[PDB]
Amino acid sequence: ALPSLDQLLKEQGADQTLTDLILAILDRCGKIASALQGTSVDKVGSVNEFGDEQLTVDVIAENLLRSWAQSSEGSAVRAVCSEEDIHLQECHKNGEFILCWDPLDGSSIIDCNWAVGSIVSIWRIGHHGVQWQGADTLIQKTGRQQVASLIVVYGPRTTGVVAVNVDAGGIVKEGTALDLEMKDNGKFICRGKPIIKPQAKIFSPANLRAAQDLPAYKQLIEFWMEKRYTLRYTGGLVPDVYQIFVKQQGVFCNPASKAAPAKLRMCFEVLAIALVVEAAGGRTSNGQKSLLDVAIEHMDHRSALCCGSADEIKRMEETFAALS
Amino acid sequence: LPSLDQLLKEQGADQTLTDLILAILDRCGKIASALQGTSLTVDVIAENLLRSWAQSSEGSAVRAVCSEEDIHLQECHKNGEFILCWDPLDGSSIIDCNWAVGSIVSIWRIGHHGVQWQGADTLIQKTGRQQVASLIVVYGPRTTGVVAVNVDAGGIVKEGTALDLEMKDNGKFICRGKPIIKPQAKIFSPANLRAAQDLPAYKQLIEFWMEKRYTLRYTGGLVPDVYQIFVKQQGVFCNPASKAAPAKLRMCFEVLAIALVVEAAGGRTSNGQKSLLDVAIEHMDHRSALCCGSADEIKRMEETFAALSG
Repeated sequence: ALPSLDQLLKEQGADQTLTDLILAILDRCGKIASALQGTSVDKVGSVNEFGDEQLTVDVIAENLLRSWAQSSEGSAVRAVCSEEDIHLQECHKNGEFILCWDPLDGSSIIDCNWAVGSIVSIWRIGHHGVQWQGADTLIQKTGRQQVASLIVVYGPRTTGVVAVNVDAGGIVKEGTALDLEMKDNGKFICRGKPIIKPQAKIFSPANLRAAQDLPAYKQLIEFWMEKRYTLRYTGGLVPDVYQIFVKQQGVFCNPASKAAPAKLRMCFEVLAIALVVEAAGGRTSNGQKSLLDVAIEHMDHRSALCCGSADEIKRMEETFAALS
Repeated sequence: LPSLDQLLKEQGADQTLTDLILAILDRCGKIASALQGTSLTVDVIAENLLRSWAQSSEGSAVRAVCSEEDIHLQECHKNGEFILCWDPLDGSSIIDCNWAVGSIVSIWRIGHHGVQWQGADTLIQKTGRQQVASLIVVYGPRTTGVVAVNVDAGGIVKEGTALDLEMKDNGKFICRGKPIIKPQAKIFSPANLRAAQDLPAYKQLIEFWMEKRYTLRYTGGLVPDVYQIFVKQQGVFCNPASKAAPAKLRMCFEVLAIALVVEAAGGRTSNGQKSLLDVAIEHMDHRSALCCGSADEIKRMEETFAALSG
């Protein structure tokens, strides 16, 4: 859409305060894009929970977002937390927003120079029943209580998706997700409003090993191959779901099995993704319900996530129910 | 740290080949910029950057060129030495998704490895062992690549001579290491997956990789899909041919260049029966299966394709 991103966000119901916050966050993501382009792969000397060597770029990315939140330019931010420190850290006593982010997602593929990304979940005190309660402010909240979310993909260019959720009843309307592109001067524009079609041609099977002790997942994967669906799976969560918006079709799956439990984080990855997906008319599921309606049990809460084309999310639930 | 100029010379390149590689890499730098500041489509912009350079006085060392867009060998400079065959911008089905994409360049040299100028048919019946060099470039958050030089008599590629590259100031690259692809793999990257549906051996190999919990990494972009093998120093990429899903990868523009860099890093390559460096070019549009990476998985693939042939 040719109108400015500022105008489009306001048309989606964001006030100037939320609009400015989103634009400021995107600007920090633009700075992460620059850091990635000029920083070599240099190990810090410590592996993450998956065993992936953390790089200097991960710390730089975290610091770019955290330093901004703590600065006077981030005065609207009450508190933040991240995958590297999951506990709320106060930034500004009079700020309104709580931010939960994954500063640089794709630790197993960043060295390969594959596309990676960032994820930001945005909550607002006094909105959707979210009141400041210190450290446990987000406990028992659901994704439907976020006021906005966004993902940013760092590839040959910088792109992303953002959605606003300001309806008092939490109604998320199809066609409210905004596809973004950063101009090389750092300014973001909106290229369109993606609508994820109910039918899919692409499949993206994450946590593939779970199929070995989860028959339903093994059978869905076999089915997708038998029907000649196109395989597209980079191992980076943000790029793997961003493709669904661009192609306006596709299914991403990351189910949980006894042997291969869910590793995706509710607060730093899943809830943000669920909002942008459902704003584009896609469906999400943990096998039972939408990821906008699953309460946060703890800040480290992990969850399965399947998302994308409605018919495939339904096929997944039906197949998991039938087998068995 | 040693310059790329120094490193290329260490691998056997003379100043002329060194300068050619640096010029090609510089043009790839400009393709990186085109991708960063553009939305003519970028694949057309990339083709034009390489073509215009080759045709200019700056490209005087280039005798002739051809590409995916125009596979016919076209003479640029009568006194040039090199023949270039390139894939300007590869990854058409994923570029819109802002996923990593790449370029591939195969380099031949008149008077070297028995390649003499024969006009349009200069490369007919030539094999990949007759290339003097090749390179791949990956456009992602950074711009990286791999280059190998093949200047020893007989064209028998030495392990540990591939140079992993990273761009700093636009168009200028440094070497980030000399990858050695281990014989054992953890990652599998199954291209042309639909071929498995009428190629039992491929289906069974994929099932095996899944059952043994190999890690799936498959972007759909040829260049990034093979580049990971160099970075991780392990992995297997497969793009086989079946009757219903034939080989689409082009020998002259994709396959031979990749085969040289992989073998220079100690990996193996195969079309199901032999190295892609030993398959004669039958036609400029010649297509071929390509499997490459960790030696043990290439061995597994060849043995399975034989046993489960149907």
